Amino acid sequence: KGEELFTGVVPILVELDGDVNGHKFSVSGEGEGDATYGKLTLKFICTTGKLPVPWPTLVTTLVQCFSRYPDHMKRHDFFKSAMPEGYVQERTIFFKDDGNYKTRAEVKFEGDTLVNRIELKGIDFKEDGNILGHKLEYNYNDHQVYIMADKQKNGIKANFKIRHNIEDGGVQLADHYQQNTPIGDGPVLLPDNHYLFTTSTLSKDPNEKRDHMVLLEFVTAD
Repeated sequence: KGEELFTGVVPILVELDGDVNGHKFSVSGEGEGDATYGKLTLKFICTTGKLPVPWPTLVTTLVQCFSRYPDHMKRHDFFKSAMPEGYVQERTIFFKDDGNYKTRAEVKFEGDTLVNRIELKGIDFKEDGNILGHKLEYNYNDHQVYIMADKQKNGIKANFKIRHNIEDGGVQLADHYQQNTPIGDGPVLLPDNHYLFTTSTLSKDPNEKRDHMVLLEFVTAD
């Protein structure tokens, strides 16, 4: 299917153009994903200077087509079946007591690479908030995601919460709203509702002088 394109190790390119309170920036990313394991290995550079926001606020925004699916729900795999043409992923991310992110992204094959391209627009942030002020720990608290089919739009929708640890205590709620629609016209499998479970570990490349983020991840559905 499109699922056939994920049977081996696939390389991933991630490119991000972003603007948060008029602070423009660019993130690029590359690595591999192996869906038989729901494994991702990826490194991100801010290619414009310093990242104007904490890295763990871009993890969600920076590939659910790599989740491992059981054989009994191979077919409820919308993400893989929209390949190679891909899908649009849109989100509104609400940071409690602060501004909000708006993102549009196209995940699609380009040659043999899985490409995730992102427009990120962020407005209304406080300049000494936990975000612009860089007051967030470099670690992640993942959260499951409930995938709901959207028959009208032919894709999926989901709303989940992510909790970011605040330096010195506390938690910064990030309210996620997400809809995906396919880009092609090729009949696409619409899933039954189901969960994506993710585990993310952030680290650093001791040799990398630019502002970066090393990301290892597993995601699996059930």
